[PDB]
Amino acid sequence: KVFGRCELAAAMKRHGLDNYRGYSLGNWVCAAKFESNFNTQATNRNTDGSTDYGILQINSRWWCNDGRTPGSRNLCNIPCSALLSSDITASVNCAKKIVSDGNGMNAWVAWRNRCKGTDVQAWIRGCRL
Ligand SMILES: [Cl-]
Repeated sequence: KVFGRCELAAAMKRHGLDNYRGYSLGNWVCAAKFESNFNTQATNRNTDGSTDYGILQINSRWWCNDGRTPGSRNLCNIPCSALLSSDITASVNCAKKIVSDGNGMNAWVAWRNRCKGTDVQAWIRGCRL
């Protein structure tokens, strides 16, 4: 599924991401835009052999099991394919674990390079929330 901007904002708000660990809703929408272009089915292979999955590009090296990243962890206790669903619940639940782990949203390279320090509230402007 390819989400619209306000559609995704409202879905993330319902799942408890607004102000989660101090990150306003606009941060999460901005990260999803530049990680996946709002597409739940996005996948990208990394040079180390791991793969990033879903709307928030969650990495198989640490967070999910895809059966092809030897010596990796599965900290969210989920198959990586669950992160490609049109239902974002699994991606949101796993993202909450990631952002709590010490480095905050810096875990997402696109957020660090394209959202951090910008007017992120623009990503939710005009949406009925
Ligand atoms: Cl980047």
